[PDB]
Amino acid sequence: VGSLNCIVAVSQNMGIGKNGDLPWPPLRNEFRYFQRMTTTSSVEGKQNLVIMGKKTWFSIPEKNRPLKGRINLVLSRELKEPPQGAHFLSRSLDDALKLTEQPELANKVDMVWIVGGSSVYKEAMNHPGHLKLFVTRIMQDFESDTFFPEIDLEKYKLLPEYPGVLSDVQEEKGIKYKFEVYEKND
Ligand SMILES: NC(=O)C1=CN([C@@H]2O[C@H](COP(=O)(O)OP(=O)(O)OC[C@H]3O[C@@H](n4cnc5c(N)ncnc54)[C@H](OP(=O)(O)O)[C@@H]3O)[C@@H](O)[C@H]2O)C=CC1
Ligand SMILES: CCc1nc(N)nc(N)c1OCCCOc1ccccc1/C=C1\CCOC1=O
Repeated sequence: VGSLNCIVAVSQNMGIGKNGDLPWPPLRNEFRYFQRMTTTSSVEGKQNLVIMGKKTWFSIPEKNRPLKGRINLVLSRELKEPPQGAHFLSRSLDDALKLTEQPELANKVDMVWIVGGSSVYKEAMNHPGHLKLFVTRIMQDFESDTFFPEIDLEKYKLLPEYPGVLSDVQEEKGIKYKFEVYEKND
C-alpha cells in the first residue's frame, strides 16, 4: 500500500458542499482533475483505493458510481453492506486502512485517496503520520452547508509545485480556481 492522500475542492469560505451538491456550478475540468489524480497509479498491476463517507457516495451521479478504475470503499455505521455499485464497506477510517493491509487487498492497492466528506477529512488530517492534501482553491465565496476542516499550516507545508499539477490560475464559467498540494509528516 502506498501513500495516504486527501483531495478536495473548497471555496474561499471553506465550503465543500450544499444539500448534497457542490456549492458552485459544475466545473468540468476540475472534475477531470479529480478523476485523473485519484485514478492514476504508477505501480504496475494495482489500482488506487478511494475512501468516502456515505453522503459523498450518494452525491456522485449513478453514471459515475462506482468511480471507475478505482476500488470504491464507503464509510458507514448504519449500512449493513456496500451500497449498490460500491466495492467495500467499513465502520471507521481505522478499519478501512487496516483492510488495505489484509490479504484480500494487500497487493492490489497502490495509493489511498480520501475524497470526502468533512468528518473523514478531519480524522485523517489530525491523525499522526505522512499525509498529503490535494486542495483546489475555488477563489470565490459560495453558500454552503458543509465545510472543510482547518488546515494547520504549522504542520501542513504548501508545496511550491508538484508533478502533474498545474500551478497557474484556472477559470471555468467565470470562476477562477487554483490547485495546491500540502504535505505533513508527524
Ligand atoms: N467539494 C468537494 O471536494 C467535495 C464535495 N462533497 C460534498 O460535501 C458534502 C459532504 O457532506 P458530509 O456530511 O461531509 O458527507 P460524508 O461523506 O461525510 O457522509 C457522512 C456519513 O458517512 C458516514 N461516515 C462518515 N465518516 C465515517 C467514519 N469515520 N466511520 C464510519 N462512517 C462514517 C456516516 O454515515 P452513517 O450515518 O451511515 O454511519 C455519516 O453520516 C456533500 O454535500 C457532498 O456533495 C463531497 C466530497 C468532496
Ligand atoms: C469534482 C469535485 C471534487 N474535486 C476535488 N478536487 N476533490 C474532490 N474530492 C471532489 O469531490 C469528488 C467526490 C464528490 O463528488 C460530487 C460531489 C457533489 C456533486 C457531484 C459530485 C460528482 C460528480 C459531478 C461531476 O461528475 C461526478 O462524478
